Amino acid sequence: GYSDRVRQITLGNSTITTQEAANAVVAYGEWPSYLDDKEANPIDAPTEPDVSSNRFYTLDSVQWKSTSRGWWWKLPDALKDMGMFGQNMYYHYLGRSGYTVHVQCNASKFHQGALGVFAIPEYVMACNTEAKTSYVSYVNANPGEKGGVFDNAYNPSAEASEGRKFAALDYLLGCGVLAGNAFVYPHQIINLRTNNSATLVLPYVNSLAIDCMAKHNNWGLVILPLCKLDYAPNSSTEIPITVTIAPMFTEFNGLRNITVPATQ
Amino acid sequence: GYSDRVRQITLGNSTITTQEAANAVVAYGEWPSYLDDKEANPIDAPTEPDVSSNRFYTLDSVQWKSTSRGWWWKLPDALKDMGMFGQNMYYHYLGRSGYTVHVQCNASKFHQGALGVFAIPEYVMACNTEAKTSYVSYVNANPGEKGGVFDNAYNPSAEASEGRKFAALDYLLGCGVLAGNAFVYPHQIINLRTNNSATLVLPYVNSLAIDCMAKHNNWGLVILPLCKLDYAPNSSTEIPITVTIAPMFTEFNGLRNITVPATQ
Amino acid sequence: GAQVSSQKVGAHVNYTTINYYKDSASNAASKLDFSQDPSKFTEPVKDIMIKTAPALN
Amino acid sequence: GAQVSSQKVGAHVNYTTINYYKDSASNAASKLDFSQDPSKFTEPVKDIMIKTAPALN
Amino acid sequence: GLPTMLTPGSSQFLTSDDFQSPCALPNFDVTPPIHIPGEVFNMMELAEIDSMIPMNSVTGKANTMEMYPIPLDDKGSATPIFSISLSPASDKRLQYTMLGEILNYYTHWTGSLRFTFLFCGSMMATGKILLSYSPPGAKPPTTRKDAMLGTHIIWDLGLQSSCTMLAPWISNTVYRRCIKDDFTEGGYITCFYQTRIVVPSGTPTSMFMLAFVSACPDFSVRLLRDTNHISQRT
Amino acid sequence: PTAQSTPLTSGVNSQEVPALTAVETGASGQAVPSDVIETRHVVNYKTRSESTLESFFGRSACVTILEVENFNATTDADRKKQFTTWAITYTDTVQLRRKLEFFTYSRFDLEMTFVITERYYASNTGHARNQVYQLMYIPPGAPRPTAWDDYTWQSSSNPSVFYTYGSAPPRMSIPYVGIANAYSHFYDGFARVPLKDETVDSGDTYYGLVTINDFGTLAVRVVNEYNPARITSKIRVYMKPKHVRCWCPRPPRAVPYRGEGVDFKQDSITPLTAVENINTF
Ligand SMILES: [Ca+2]
Ligand SMILES: [Ca+2]
Ligand SMILES: [Ca+2]
Ligand SMILES: [Ca+2]
Ligand SMILES: [Cl-]
Ligand SMILES: [Cl-]
Ligand SMILES: [Cl-]
Ligand SMILES: [Cl-]
Ligand SMILES: [Cl-]
Ligand SMILES: [Cl-]
Ligand SMILES: [Cl-]
Ligand SMILES: [Cl-]
Ligand SMILES: [Cl-]
Repeated sequence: GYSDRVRQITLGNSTITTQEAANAVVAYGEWPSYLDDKEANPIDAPTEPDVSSNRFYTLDSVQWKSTSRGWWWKLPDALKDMGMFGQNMYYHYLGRSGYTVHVQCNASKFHQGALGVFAIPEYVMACNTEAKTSYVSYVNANPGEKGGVFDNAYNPSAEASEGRKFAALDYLLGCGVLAGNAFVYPHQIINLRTNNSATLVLPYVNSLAIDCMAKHNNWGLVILPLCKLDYAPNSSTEIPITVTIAPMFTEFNGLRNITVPATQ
Repeated sequence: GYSDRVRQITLGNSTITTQEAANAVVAYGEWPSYLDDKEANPIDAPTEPDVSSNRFYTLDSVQWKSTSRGWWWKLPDALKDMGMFGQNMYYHYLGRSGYTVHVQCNASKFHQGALGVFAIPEYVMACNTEAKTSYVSYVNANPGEKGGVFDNAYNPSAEASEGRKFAALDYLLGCGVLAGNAFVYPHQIINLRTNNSATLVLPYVNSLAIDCMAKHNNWGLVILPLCKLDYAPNSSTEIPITVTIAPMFTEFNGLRNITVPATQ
Repeated sequence: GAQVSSQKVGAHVNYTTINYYKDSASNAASKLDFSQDPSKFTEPVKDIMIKTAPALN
Repeated sequence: GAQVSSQKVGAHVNYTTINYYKDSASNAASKLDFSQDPSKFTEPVKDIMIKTAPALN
Repeated sequence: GLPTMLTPGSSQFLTSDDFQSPCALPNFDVTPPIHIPGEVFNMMELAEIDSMIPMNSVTGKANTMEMYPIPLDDKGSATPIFSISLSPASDKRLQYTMLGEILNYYTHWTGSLRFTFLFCGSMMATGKILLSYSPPGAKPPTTRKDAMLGTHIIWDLGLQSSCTMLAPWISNTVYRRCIKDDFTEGGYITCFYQTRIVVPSGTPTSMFMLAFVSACPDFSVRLLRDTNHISQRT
Repeated sequence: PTAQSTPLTSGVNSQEVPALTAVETGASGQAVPSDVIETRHVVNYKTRSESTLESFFGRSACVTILEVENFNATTDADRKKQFTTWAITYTDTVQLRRKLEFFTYSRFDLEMTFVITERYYASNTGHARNQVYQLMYIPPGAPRPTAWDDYTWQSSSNPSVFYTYGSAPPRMSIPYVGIANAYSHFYDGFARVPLKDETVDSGDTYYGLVTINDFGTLAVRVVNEYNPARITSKIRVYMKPKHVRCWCPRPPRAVPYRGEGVDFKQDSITPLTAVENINTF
């Protein structure tokens, strides 16, 4: 009866079902957990918001077209405006979180295409000016739930001031490595003939027990079309990709007034 | 190996197979049985015809169209002309029976639609004149294997004599209750994407141990299109619905000359 | 032949019944019967369905 | 199921109660409850105050 | 006083009530009982006694002693000898039998009915007679070939004078109503020559039988009611 | 016995998927909150006491209003006002009927209660002495009165209640009197089989419970002879099912009744009020 294709995930007041899964990945074989006393750093009693924040948040959907080059998000950036998770994140200097990432993309038995879904620790990307190095604005690095897109062309700006964004070049994974090697990162593939969803469970990953969520993204989420969307009756068809992410084992330290980041 | 979708039913010399079932319903959780001595009423040794009568009888098929409003039968009326079951029914004053009801409707992975299949104890329906109440002819109440159809309009007759038939109004289940509540009755759904058959096993249901089958129908069988048949290449396509019913644990009392009901 | 039974609790407790009549039809209301089996209506299926398992395997 | 209890004394002494109804709401007045704890209103202080000691030391 | 509270029904006179009441003649010394023959305990004891059906209550015979004897002869007609519905309370011929009279004090009846026939021809008369009970819902039998498909007995006339045909309890409902009622109809009792009555010369060629009805030990009645068989002017 | 407590549960990441099912099976959804959210422990002390059948039906409901009068009657029409007969049923009113018709079959004893009220017809015809009422239950077959003072009211065998105006509402219990093993609220059939080529008329025959039901007749009179003052009376009849069992639940009546059957009325078959939009909170 039980199947690698059929899964239920419940966190807080939220449940996901899938009937065409392909198992689930636990990044580096490690389930998320709370911070042990023997690895702790800040000494204030932490906030552990539990079900208020540790629940599935669904981002705005994106459209997969035959011409799409791919999509990226950063975490916890993508969830910074999500209910009580966002409030706990911005009221505290420090936060840590694992995640359940659920990527959703259904089609038909007559569609074809394959998405690589990669969870990348410290997903540092190239800037878009050759007048400077490491020259990216906070606003362009932290787009929130809209994330960003890859391009198949690199056109760095004439003026340094116009190039303060990522050069998200697909085949170099936006960071000077070949995209074919992205499989060293925790991943699944959504191959439309096989599966309609990817599930990645991510532990907290950092060189520290806990860090400034508003300064630092622990994970990149990359969705690359490895094989282009094709549908014989309409080559210009679009199918949605929906990203749903639950924080897990969230813990916050250093309560004060709320952080309100710059928007320009 | 064994599956909720794959079933064989053998009664007497008759077998049904299905490879796209959805379990089977046993109405009110009770398998049919013979009448116990401690619940018996008529004292003559009963006839128990067993395999001669307790076997699958296939009715004339009906056509499901995008415009169909639904179908009804009564039991034992639908089987009154079926082989030795019909003969045993009409040679005796009294009879009782359970049933296996098997409703058959296959399509393709590209068709869509959903049939509600309901077994209704004492399925009393409205008459089609407002000059009288409870004004239905025996002939119109007892159509036999052809059954009847629902309508989405109520047009009661000018003259009482012209309205002696059921006002089988679909959304009021032909009896002044909302069709959405028909799920309180033993039921399955044939949802073309999921299943191609419904199986209901019905015990004898009555306020008596045994009754006059020629006077009284114990069960109604209702098939309602909950979601209309749709097929993109031809919206005017028709797919058959086939009803196959086996009497079970049949028992008859009060043998005499044969009952020949009025036909006009 | 007095029956002593628990009362239904109020804001904050036995009561006594004697039947005065030779016919049970004369008696007051039947005692609270908490019997129920919703599954005969909500799950009247031949083959057991385990909630955590697929409904259709 | 008769309850026998002390009466409230008069000028100069048990009484009998049988409950006739299946609902406690039907019952006569609750029995005298002499419970009291005035200190929850008259002395709701965190630290014990001994009458003979200074209130503020 | 003991606190009390009057309920609905207070002060009503229900004619089927069963209460105590003060005696108008206290300390009265009743006449001692003695044994009297023929004590009755139950009206169903009386229902089990055979009484004669006025089977031939036709014009000119109704309300005469000639309403009882059922005409027989040696002609061997295929026509039924008598035909009657199993409506023991309401039928024009069964309602005035002892069983019929008892049933008309009740609303509901159940059980088997016994029909006993006494042949009153000469000793020299022979014959075979078919007696049939057809449970309802089919064409009422008017020919022997339909009657013999039902519950029946072939009675050979001889030294044993009498034959019992049973209408066994065969009903949808657990009780039938003591009125004419389609829902609780009981079916059809008929009678045909199986052979014919044969007599030698110097013997009557026409004769009679008597039909009796009684309840079986499986028989009971309920729901006491007033009869429609007694009335008075006001 | 209480309604279900909620267990303490956290999240899952599992091949166990209680959120998905297939209602094609004829099974209702079964999942509970602990299957699809993180739950705290909540002890549930609450009971379903008031939704037992005995609790649901444990009320005296008005089932009819009868009329009787007491005056010097000189015409046939006025003589017929001195008593009334009523075929006993629950179908003259809608409220108890609709509750019973959640079920196909029932078995219960009956408490019957009566409320009797009077008024003076006129002011210029003097006064009236306190009236006694006779309510006589006439089982099927027992003779029905044709006058308020005929022989039938001697009631040797029929149960009668004599009620004195101003006294407590009269009341009696009736056993389960059905000739079947339960009462039928619905009967999909006829009282007789019409047969091939019979001369019996098939054009004016009825269908369903009305062809087979007969709970007898209630006959009511004022026992008193006439006063100069005409008195008009109403008798309200109340029924409470007690010691109740029911079988085979049904959707409840969604549209007005128009008689003793399941028939509906063309101007009254639109119970839903249309919403402005599928997205209306
Ligand atoms: Ca002090
Ligand atoms: Ca509980
Ligand atoms: Ca499931
Ligand atoms: Ca849970
Ligand atoms: Cl969206
Ligand atoms: Cl955002
Ligand atoms: Cl700003
Ligand atoms: Cl066909
Ligand atoms: Cl047919
Ligand atoms: Cl005909
Ligand atoms: Cl009198
Ligand atoms: Cl008087
Ligand atoms: Cl609205």
